[PDB]
Amino acid sequence: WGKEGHEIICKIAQTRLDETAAKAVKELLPESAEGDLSSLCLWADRVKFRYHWSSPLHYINTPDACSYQYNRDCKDESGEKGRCVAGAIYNYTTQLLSYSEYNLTEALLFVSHFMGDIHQPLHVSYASDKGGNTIEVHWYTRKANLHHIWDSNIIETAEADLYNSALEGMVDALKKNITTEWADQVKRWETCTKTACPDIYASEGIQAACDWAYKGVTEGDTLEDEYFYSRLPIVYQRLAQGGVRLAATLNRIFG
Ligand SMILES: *[C@@H]1O[C@H](CO)[C@@H](O[C@@H]2O[C@H](CO)[C@@H](O[C@@H]3O[C@H](CO[C@H]4O[C@H](CO)[C@@H](O)[C@H](O)[C@@H]4O)[C@@H](O)[C@H](O[C@H]4O[C@H](CO)[C@@H](O)[C@H](O)[C@@H]4O)[C@@H]3O)[C@H](O)[C@H]2NC(C)=O)[C@H](O)[C@H]1NC(C)=O
Ligand SMILES: *[C@@H]1O[C@H](CO)[C@@H](O[C@@H]2O[C@H](CO)[C@@H](O[C@@H]3O[C@H](CO)[C@@H](O)[C@H](O[C@H]4O[C@H](CO)[C@@H](O)[C@H](O)[C@@H]4O)[C@@H]3O)[C@H](O)[C@H]2NC(C)=O)[C@H](O)[C@H]1NC(C)=O
Ligand SMILES: *[C@@H]1O[C@H](CO)[C@@H](O[C@@H]2O[C@H](CO)[C@@H](O[C@H]3O[C@H](CO)[C@@H](O)[C@H](O)[C@@H]3O)[C@H](O)[C@H]2NC(C)=O)[C@H](O)[C@H]1NC(C)=O
Ligand SMILES: Nc1ncnc2c1ncn2[C@H]1C[C@H](O)[C@@H](COP(=O)(O)O)O1
Ligand SMILES: Cc1cn([C@H]2C[C@H](O)[C@@H](COP(=O)(O)O)O2)c(=O)[nH]c1=O
Ligand SMILES: [Zn+2]
Ligand SMILES: [Zn+2]
Ligand SMILES: [Zn+2]
Repeated sequence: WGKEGHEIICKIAQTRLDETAAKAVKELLPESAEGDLSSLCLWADRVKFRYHWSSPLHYINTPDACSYQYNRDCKDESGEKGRCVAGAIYNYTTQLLSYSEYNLTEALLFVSHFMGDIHQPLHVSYASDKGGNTIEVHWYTRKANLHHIWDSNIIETAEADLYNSALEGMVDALKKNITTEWADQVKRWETCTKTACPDIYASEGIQAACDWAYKGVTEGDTLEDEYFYSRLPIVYQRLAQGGVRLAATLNRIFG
Protein backbone atom coordinates (compact mmCIF):
# COMPACT_ATOMS: atom_id res chain seq x y z
CA TRP A 1 0.00 0.00 0.00
CA GLY A 2 0.83 3.66 -0.21
CA LYS A 3 1.08 6.03 2.74
CA GLU A 4 -2.62 6.27 3.46
CA GLY A 5 -3.16 2.49 3.51
CA HIS A 6 -0.35 1.81 5.97
CA GLU A 7 -1.48 4.69 8.17
CA ILE A 8 -5.02 3.33 8.31
CA ILE A 9 -3.81 -0.19 9.07
CA CYS A 10 -1.41 0.91 11.82
CA LYS A 11 -4.03 3.23 13.37
CA ILE A 12 -6.52 0.39 13.56
CA ALA A 13 -3.86 -1.87 14.99
CA GLN A 14 -2.64 0.61 17.61
CA THR A 15 -6.04 0.76 19.31
CA ARG A 16 -6.37 -3.04 19.49
CA LEU A 17 -3.08 -3.62 21.27
CA ASP A 18 -3.18 -5.08 24.77
CA GLU A 19 -1.22 -3.37 27.51
CA THR A 20 1.92 -5.55 27.17
CA ALA A 21 2.07 -4.98 23.42
CA ALA A 22 1.36 -1.24 23.79
CA LYS A 23 4.22 -1.02 26.29
CA ALA A 24 6.66 -2.94 24.08
CA VAL A 25 5.74 -0.79 21.07
CA LYS A 26 6.28 2.39 23.13
CA GLU A 27 9.71 1.06 24.13
CA LEU A 28 10.76 -0.03 20.66
CA LEU A 29 9.64 3.10 18.78
CA PRO A 30 12.11 5.99 18.62
CA GLU A 31 11.36 9.23 20.44
CA SER A 32 10.85 11.12 17.16
CA ALA A 33 7.76 8.98 16.48
CA GLU A 34 6.16 10.55 19.57
CA GLY A 35 4.66 7.14 20.43
CA ASP A 36 2.71 6.83 17.16
CA LEU A 37 3.27 3.49 15.31
CA SER A 38 1.48 4.88 12.26
CA SER A 39 4.09 7.64 11.97
CA LEU A 40 6.61 4.96 10.91
CA CYS A 41 4.50 2.39 9.07
CA LEU A 42 5.98 3.51 5.74
CA TRP A 43 9.57 3.25 7.04
CA ALA A 44 10.14 -0.08 5.29
CA ASP A 45 9.34 1.51 1.93
CA ARG A 46 11.98 4.15 2.66
CA VAL A 47 14.80 1.55 2.93
CA LYS A 48 14.12 -0.50 -0.22
CA PHE A 49 17.26 0.93 -1.81
CA ARG A 50 19.44 1.38 1.25
CA TYR A 51 18.63 -2.20 2.22
CA HIS A 52 18.53 -3.65 -1.28
CA TRP A 53 17.98 -7.15 0.10
CA SER A 54 14.61 -5.95 1.50
CA SER A 55 12.91 -5.00 -1.77
CA PRO A 56 11.45 -8.43 -2.62
CA LEU A 57 10.16 -8.80 0.95
CA HIS A 58 7.25 -6.47 0.16
CA TYR A 59 5.42 -8.91 -2.09
CA ILE A 60 4.82 -12.41 -3.45
CA ASN A 61 4.77 -13.49 -7.08
CA THR A 62 2.64 -16.41 -8.18
CA PRO A 63 2.00 -18.18 -11.47
CA ASP A 64 -0.93 -17.06 -13.61
CA ALA A 65 -3.51 -18.73 -11.37
CA CYS A 66 -5.50 -17.97 -8.20
CA SER A 67 -3.42 -19.98 -5.76
CA TYR A 68 -0.58 -19.37 -3.36
CA GLN A 69 1.70 -21.94 -1.73
CA TYR A 70 4.66 -20.92 0.46
CA ASN A 71 7.05 -23.64 -0.72
CA ARG A 72 6.23 -22.97 -4.37
CA ASP A 73 5.97 -19.15 -4.32
CA CYS A 74 7.92 -17.72 -1.41
CA LYS A 75 11.28 -16.96 -3.01
CA ASP A 76 12.89 -14.01 -4.74
CA GLU A 77 14.00 -13.78 -8.40
CA SER A 78 17.32 -15.40 -7.39
CA GLY A 79 15.26 -18.41 -6.22
CA GLU A 80 16.19 -17.95 -2.55
CA LYS A 81 13.48 -19.57 -0.41
CA GLY A 82 11.74 -17.38 2.18
CA ARG A 83 12.39 -14.07 0.45
CA CYS A 84 8.84 -12.80 0.07
CA VAL A 85 6.43 -10.91 2.32
CA ALA A 86 5.20 -14.10 4.03
CA GLY A 87 8.75 -15.20 4.78
CA ALA A 88 9.53 -11.71 6.07
CA ILE A 89 6.55 -11.80 8.40
CA TYR A 90 7.76 -15.15 9.79
CA ASN A 91 11.28 -13.73 10.14
CA TYR A 92 10.47 -10.50 11.93
CA THR A 93 7.80 -12.06 14.14
CA THR A 94 10.34 -14.64 15.28
CA GLN A 95 12.86 -11.93 16.05
CA LEU A 96 10.36 -10.00 18.16
CA LEU A 97 9.65 -13.10 20.26
CA SER A 98 13.09 -12.35 21.83
CA TYR A 99 12.00 -9.02 23.31
CA SER A 100 19.33 -10.56 20.46
CA GLU A 101 21.51 -10.11 17.36
CA TYR A 102 18.79 -8.10 15.62
CA ASN A 103 17.57 -4.54 15.80
CA LEU A 104 14.08 -5.06 17.20
CA THR A 105 13.00 -1.52 16.33
CA GLU A 106 13.53 -2.49 12.69
CA ALA A 107 11.76 -5.81 13.35
CA LEU A 108 8.70 -3.96 14.66
CA LEU A 109 8.72 -1.52 11.73
CA PHE A 110 9.14 -4.31 9.19
CA VAL A 111 6.44 -6.54 10.63
CA SER A 112 4.01 -3.60 10.85
CA HIS A 113 4.60 -2.63 7.23
CA PHE A 114 4.66 -6.18 5.86
CA MET A 115 1.50 -7.19 7.69
CA GLY A 116 -0.05 -4.34 5.73
CA ASP A 117 1.52 -5.25 2.39
CA ILE A 118 0.50 -8.91 2.55
CA HIS A 119 -3.10 -7.66 2.58
CA GLN A 120 -2.79 -5.62 -0.60
CA PRO A 121 -4.21 -8.07 -3.16
CA LEU A 122 -1.75 -7.14 -5.90
CA HIS A 123 1.14 -7.72 -3.51
CA VAL A 124 0.29 -11.43 -3.89
CA SER A 125 -0.14 -11.73 -7.63
CA TYR A 126 1.42 -12.47 -11.00
CA ALA A 127 5.10 -12.34 -11.80
CA SER A 128 4.07 -11.90 -15.45
CA ASP A 129 2.71 -8.36 -14.93
CA LYS A 130 4.84 -7.52 -11.88
CA GLY A 131 1.80 -7.48 -9.62
CA GLY A 132 -0.16 -5.31 -11.99
CA ASN A 133 2.61 -2.76 -12.42
CA THR A 134 2.72 -3.40 -16.17
CA ILE A 135 -1.03 -2.97 -16.68
CA GLU A 136 -1.38 0.67 -17.77
CA VAL A 137 -4.84 2.19 -17.56
CA HIS A 138 -6.52 5.43 -16.55
CA TRP A 139 -7.85 6.20 -13.09
CA TYR A 140 -10.62 8.56 -14.12
CA THR A 141 -8.76 11.10 -16.35
CA ARG A 142 -5.17 10.36 -15.26
CA LYS A 143 -2.69 7.69 -16.38
CA ALA A 144 -2.03 5.03 -13.76
CA ASN A 145 -1.00 1.42 -13.49
CA LEU A 146 -3.27 -1.12 -11.81
CA HIS A 147 -0.90 -1.81 -8.94
CA HIS A 148 -0.80 1.90 -8.03
CA ILE A 149 -4.57 2.05 -8.21
CA TRP A 150 -4.69 -0.58 -5.47
CA ASP A 151 -1.81 0.91 -3.45
CA SER A 152 -3.16 4.46 -3.52
CA ASN A 153 -5.76 5.73 -5.97
CA ILE A 154 -8.84 3.96 -4.64
CA ILE A 155 -8.00 4.98 -1.10
CA GLU A 156 -7.03 8.58 -1.96
CA THR A 157 -10.17 9.00 -4.04
CA ALA A 158 -12.36 7.71 -1.19
CA GLU A 159 -10.49 9.91 1.29
CA ALA A 160 -11.23 13.04 -0.75
CA ASP A 161 -14.65 12.36 -2.27
CA LEU A 162 -16.31 10.22 0.40
CA TYR A 163 -14.53 11.34 3.56
CA ASN A 164 -14.02 15.04 2.73
CA SER A 165 -10.26 14.75 3.27
CA ALA A 166 -10.46 13.27 6.76
CA LEU A 167 -8.29 10.08 6.86
CA GLU A 168 -9.48 9.66 10.44
CA GLY A 169 -12.94 9.46 8.89
CA MET A 170 -12.10 6.18 7.13
CA VAL A 171 -10.28 4.84 10.21
CA ASP A 172 -13.28 5.66 12.38
CA ALA A 173 -15.77 4.08 9.98
CA LEU A 174 -13.65 0.93 9.72
CA LYS A 175 -13.35 0.73 13.50
CA LYS A 176 -17.13 1.05 13.89
CA ASN A 177 -17.72 -1.75 11.41
CA ILE A 178 -15.13 -3.93 13.12
CA THR A 179 -17.24 -3.58 16.29
CA THR A 180 -20.79 -3.63 14.90
CA GLU A 181 -20.95 -5.29 11.45
CA TRP A 182 -18.00 -7.68 11.21
CA ALA A 183 -17.65 -8.87 14.81
CA ASP A 184 -17.95 -12.61 14.03
CA GLN A 185 -15.56 -12.35 11.06
CA VAL A 186 -13.08 -10.35 13.12
CA LYS A 187 -12.79 -13.22 15.59
CA ARG A 188 -11.79 -15.48 12.70
CA TRP A 189 -9.41 -12.84 11.33
CA GLU A 190 -7.56 -12.77 14.67
CA THR A 191 -7.23 -16.52 15.10
CA CYS A 192 -3.93 -18.18 14.29
CA THR A 193 -3.06 -21.67 15.51
CA LYS A 194 0.69 -20.88 15.19
CA THR A 195 2.62 -16.68 16.23
CA ALA A 196 1.83 -15.44 12.72
CA CYS A 197 -0.35 -16.90 9.91
CA PRO A 198 0.76 -15.00 6.77
CA ASP A 199 0.01 -17.81 4.33
CA ILE A 200 -3.69 -17.53 5.17
CA TYR A 201 -3.61 -13.82 4.32
CA ALA A 202 -1.66 -14.35 1.07
CA SER A 203 -4.07 -17.03 -0.12
CA GLU A 204 -6.99 -14.62 0.45
CA GLY A 205 -5.00 -11.97 -1.39
CA ILE A 206 -4.30 -13.83 -4.63
CA GLN A 207 -7.99 -14.85 -4.70
CA ALA A 208 -8.93 -11.15 -4.39
CA ALA A 209 -6.45 -10.25 -7.09
CA CYS A 210 -8.21 -12.66 -9.41
CA ASP A 211 -11.76 -11.83 -8.47
CA TRP A 212 -11.51 -8.08 -7.79
CA ALA A 213 -8.26 -6.44 -8.90
CA TYR A 214 -7.45 -8.00 -12.28
CA LYS A 215 -11.09 -8.86 -12.92
CA GLY A 216 -12.45 -6.92 -15.89
CA VAL A 217 -9.34 -4.80 -16.38
CA THR A 218 -7.49 -4.57 -19.68
CA GLU A 219 -4.56 -2.44 -20.82
CA GLY A 220 -5.89 1.00 -21.86
CA ASP A 221 -9.19 0.81 -19.93
CA THR A 222 -10.57 3.75 -18.01
CA LEU A 223 -11.43 2.74 -14.46
CA GLU A 224 -13.89 5.13 -12.85
CA ASP A 225 -17.11 5.09 -10.75
CA GLU A 226 -18.14 1.52 -11.52
CA TYR A 227 -14.75 0.04 -10.64
CA PHE A 228 -14.23 2.44 -7.72
CA TYR A 229 -17.53 1.78 -5.95
CA SER A 230 -17.51 -1.98 -6.57
CA ARG A 231 -13.93 -2.42 -5.34
CA LEU A 232 -14.06 -0.09 -2.31
CA PRO A 233 -15.63 -2.68 0.02
CA ILE A 234 -12.78 -5.12 -0.68
CA VAL A 235 -10.23 -2.38 0.02
CA TYR A 236 -12.08 -1.70 3.28
CA GLN A 237 -12.02 -5.40 4.11
CA ARG A 238 -8.30 -5.75 3.51
CA LEU A 239 -7.39 -2.65 5.48
CA ALA A 240 -9.56 -3.82 8.38
CA GLN A 241 -8.07 -7.32 8.22
CA GLY A 242 -4.60 -5.88 8.12
CA GLY A 243 -5.13 -3.74 11.22
CA VAL A 244 -6.87 -6.50 13.16
CA ARG A 245 -4.20 -9.05 12.28
CA LEU A 246 -1.28 -6.72 13.00
CA ALA A 247 -2.64 -6.10 16.50
CA ALA A 248 -3.43 -9.78 17.12
CA THR A 249 0.05 -10.76 16.02
CA LEU A 250 1.81 -8.12 18.15
CA ASN A 251 -0.37 -9.17 21.08
CA ARG A 252 0.69 -12.80 20.68
CA ILE A 253 4.35 -11.80 20.21
CA PHE A 254 4.69 -9.58 23.28
CA GLY A 255 2.31 -11.50 25.53
C1 LIG B 1 15.33 -11.43 8.30
O1 LIG B 1 15.68 -10.22 8.90
C2 LIG B 1 17.06 -9.97 8.81
C3 LIG B 1 17.34 -8.69 9.58
O2 LIG B 1 16.81 -7.55 8.91
C4 LIG B 1 17.54 -9.89 7.35
O3 LIG B 1 18.95 -9.91 7.43
C5 LIG B 1 19.61 -9.27 6.33
O4 LIG B 1 19.80 -10.19 5.28
C6 LIG B 1 20.48 -9.67 4.15
C7 LIG B 1 20.60 -10.77 3.12
O5 LIG B 1 19.33 -11.28 2.81
C8 LIG B 1 21.85 -9.11 4.52
O6 LIG B 1 22.35 -8.40 3.42
C9 LIG B 1 23.49 -9.00 2.81
O7 LIG B 1 24.61 -8.80 3.62
C10 LIG B 1 25.78 -9.42 3.12
C11 LIG B 1 26.90 -9.23 4.16
O8 LIG B 1 26.32 -8.80 5.38
C12 LIG B 1 27.10 -9.09 6.56
O9 LIG B 1 26.67 -8.28 7.65
C13 LIG B 1 25.47 -8.68 8.31
C14 LIG B 1 25.10 -7.65 9.37
O10 LIG B 1 24.83 -6.39 8.81
C15 LIG B 1 25.62 -10.04 9.00
O11 LIG B 1 24.45 -10.84 8.89
C16 LIG B 1 26.84 -10.75 8.45
O12 LIG B 1 27.97 -10.18 9.07
C17 LIG B 1 26.98 -10.56 6.94
O13 LIG B 1 28.13 -11.27 6.50
C18 LIG B 1 26.14 -8.81 1.76
O14 LIG B 1 27.19 -9.55 1.20
C19 LIG B 1 24.97 -8.81 0.77
O15 LIG B 1 25.23 -7.91 -0.29
C20 LIG B 1 25.81 -8.47 -1.49
O16 LIG B 1 24.98 -9.40 -2.17
C21 LIG B 1 23.75 -8.88 -2.66
C22 LIG B 1 22.97 -9.99 -3.37
O17 LIG B 1 23.05 -11.19 -2.63
C23 LIG B 1 23.99 -7.71 -3.62
O18 LIG B 1 22.77 -7.15 -4.08
C24 LIG B 1 24.84 -6.64 -2.93
O19 LIG B 1 25.15 -5.59 -3.83
C25 LIG B 1 26.12 -7.27 -2.39
O20 LIG B 1 26.92 -7.64 -3.49
C26 LIG B 1 23.72 -8.30 1.47
O21 LIG B 1 23.90 -6.92 1.73
C27 LIG B 1 21.75 -8.12 5.66
O22 LIG B 1 23.04 -7.74 6.11
C28 LIG B 1 20.96 -8.74 6.80
N1 LIG B 1 20.82 -7.78 7.88
C29 LIG B 1 20.99 -8.14 9.16
C30 LIG B 1 20.83 -7.07 10.20
O23 LIG B 1 21.24 -9.30 9.51
C31 LIG B 1 17.04 -11.06 6.51
O24 LIG B 1 17.29 -10.88 5.12
C32 LIG B 1 15.56 -11.31 6.78
N2 LIG B 1 15.09 -12.42 5.96
C33 LIG B 1 13.88 -12.56 5.44
C34 LIG B 1 12.90 -11.50 5.75
O25 LIG B 1 13.51 -13.52 4.74
C1 LIG C 1 17.83 0.32 15.03
O1 LIG C 1 17.33 0.70 13.76
C2 LIG C 1 16.85 2.02 13.65
C3 LIG C 1 16.25 2.17 12.26
O2 LIG C 1 17.21 1.82 11.27
C4 LIG C 1 17.97 3.01 13.95
O3 LIG C 1 17.41 4.30 14.03
C5 LIG C 1 17.90 5.19 13.03
O4 LIG C 1 19.17 5.71 13.39
C6 LIG C 1 19.70 6.52 12.36
C7 LIG C 1 21.19 6.72 12.59
O5 LIG C 1 21.42 6.78 13.98
C8 LIG C 1 18.89 7.81 12.29
O6 LIG C 1 19.38 8.59 11.21
C9 LIG C 1 19.96 9.84 11.64
O7 LIG C 1 19.00 10.84 11.82
C10 LIG C 1 19.54 11.97 12.48
C11 LIG C 1 18.41 12.94 12.81
O8 LIG C 1 18.59 13.45 14.11
C12 LIG C 1 20.61 12.62 11.59
O9 LIG C 1 21.29 13.61 12.33
C13 LIG C 1 21.62 11.61 11.04
O10 LIG C 1 22.30 12.19 9.94
C14 LIG C 1 23.73 12.12 10.09
O11 LIG C 1 24.27 10.80 10.03
C15 LIG C 1 24.12 10.12 8.79
C16 LIG C 1 24.66 8.69 8.93
O12 LIG C 1 24.65 7.96 7.72
C17 LIG C 1 24.80 10.90 7.66
O13 LIG C 1 24.57 10.29 6.41
C18 LIG C 1 24.26 12.33 7.63
O14 LIG C 1 24.97 13.07 6.66
C19 LIG C 1 24.37 12.98 9.00
O15 LIG C 1 25.71 13.14 9.35
C20 LIG C 1 20.95 10.31 10.58
O16 LIG C 1 20.29 10.50 9.35
C21 LIG C 1 17.45 7.44 11.96
O17 LIG C 1 16.60 8.56 12.06
C22 LIG C 1 16.92 6.34 12.88
N1 LIG C 1 15.66 5.87 12.33
C23 LIG C 1 14.56 5.75 13.08
C24 LIG C 1 13.33 5.25 12.39
O18 LIG C 1 14.54 6.02 14.27
C25 LIG C 1 18.59 2.68 15.31
O19 LIG C 1 19.70 3.52 15.57
C26 LIG C 1 19.01 1.22 15.35
N2 LIG C 1 19.59 0.82 16.63
C27 LIG C 1 20.85 0.42 16.82
C28 LIG C 1 21.84 0.36 15.70
O20 LIG C 1 21.24 0.09 17.95
C1 LIG D 1 -19.52 -0.01 7.15
O1 LIG D 1 -20.61 -0.91 7.03
C2 LIG D 1 -21.71 -0.28 6.40
C3 LIG D 1 -22.88 -1.26 6.45
O2 LIG D 1 -22.54 -2.42 5.73
C4 LIG D 1 -21.36 0.17 4.98
O3 LIG D 1 -22.46 0.90 4.46
C5 LIG D 1 -23.09 0.19 3.38
O4 LIG D 1 -22.28 0.11 2.23
C6 LIG D 1 -22.85 -0.66 1.19
C7 LIG D 1 -21.78 -0.86 0.11
O5 LIG D 1 -20.83 -1.80 0.58
C8 LIG D 1 -24.16 -0.04 0.68
O6 LIG D 1 -24.84 -1.00 -0.10
C9 LIG D 1 -25.02 -0.71 -1.50
O7 LIG D 1 -25.04 -1.94 -2.23
C10 LIG D 1 -25.74 -1.97 -3.46
C11 LIG D 1 -25.10 -2.98 -4.42
O8 LIG D 1 -24.37 -2.38 -5.46
C12 LIG D 1 -25.86 -0.57 -4.04
O9 LIG D 1 -26.41 -0.62 -5.33
C13 LIG D 1 -26.79 0.21 -3.12
O10 LIG D 1 -26.84 1.56 -3.51
C14 LIG D 1 -26.32 0.07 -1.66
O11 LIG D 1 -26.15 1.37 -1.14
C15 LIG D 1 -25.08 0.28 1.86
O12 LIG D 1 -26.15 1.12 1.47
C16 LIG D 1 -24.36 0.94 3.03
N1 LIG D 1 -25.22 0.98 4.19
C17 LIG D 1 -25.56 2.11 4.85
C18 LIG D 1 -26.46 1.95 6.04
O13 LIG D 1 -25.18 3.25 4.55
C19 LIG D 1 -20.15 1.09 5.00
O14 LIG D 1 -19.71 1.41 3.69
C20 LIG D 1 -19.03 0.40 5.77
N2 LIG D 1 -17.90 1.29 5.87
C21 LIG D 1 -16.64 0.85 5.94
C22 LIG D 1 -15.57 1.91 6.03
O15 LIG D 1 -16.35 -0.36 5.94
N1 LIG E 1 4.27 -24.75 3.89
C1 LIG E 1 4.76 -24.05 4.94
N2 LIG E 1 3.95 -23.57 5.91
C2 LIG E 1 4.43 -22.88 6.96
N3 LIG E 1 5.74 -22.61 7.13
C3 LIG E 1 6.67 -23.02 6.23
C4 LIG E 1 6.22 -23.79 5.06
N4 LIG E 1 7.33 -24.07 4.35
C5 LIG E 1 8.40 -23.54 5.00
N5 LIG E 1 7.99 -22.92 6.12
C6 LIG E 1 8.90 -22.22 7.06
C7 LIG E 1 8.46 -20.78 7.23
C8 LIG E 1 9.10 -20.44 8.54
O1 LIG E 1 10.36 -19.88 8.24
C9 LIG E 1 9.30 -21.74 9.29
C10 LIG E 1 8.50 -21.80 10.59
O2 LIG E 1 7.11 -21.67 10.30
P1 LIG E 1 5.98 -22.06 11.39
O3 LIG E 1 4.74 -22.25 10.55
O4 LIG E 1 5.92 -20.86 12.31
O5 LIG E 1 6.50 -23.33 12.02
O6 LIG E 1 8.90 -22.78 8.38
C1 LIG F 1 8.16 -6.11 -9.03
C2 LIG F 1 6.94 -6.15 -8.16
C3 LIG F 1 6.61 -5.05 -7.40
N1 LIG F 1 5.53 -5.08 -6.60
C4 LIG F 1 5.17 -3.88 -5.83
C5 LIG F 1 6.19 -3.22 -4.91
C6 LIG F 1 5.74 -1.77 -5.01
O1 LIG F 1 4.58 -1.58 -4.22
C7 LIG F 1 5.26 -1.56 -6.42
C8 LIG F 1 6.31 -0.95 -7.34
O2 LIG F 1 7.54 -1.66 -7.24
P1 LIG F 1 8.67 -1.38 -8.35
O3 LIG F 1 8.79 0.13 -8.35
O4 LIG F 1 9.89 -2.09 -7.83
O5 LIG F 1 8.07 -1.97 -9.61
O6 LIG F 1 4.85 -2.87 -6.82
C9 LIG F 1 4.69 -6.23 -6.56
O7 LIG F 1 3.68 -6.25 -5.82
N2 LIG F 1 4.98 -7.32 -7.30
C10 LIG F 1 6.06 -7.34 -8.09
O8 LIG F 1 6.29 -8.36 -8.75
ZN1 LIG G 1 2.51 -0.87 1.12
ZN1 LIG H 1 2.55 -1.72 -3.73
ZN1 LIG I 1 5.89 -1.94 0.91
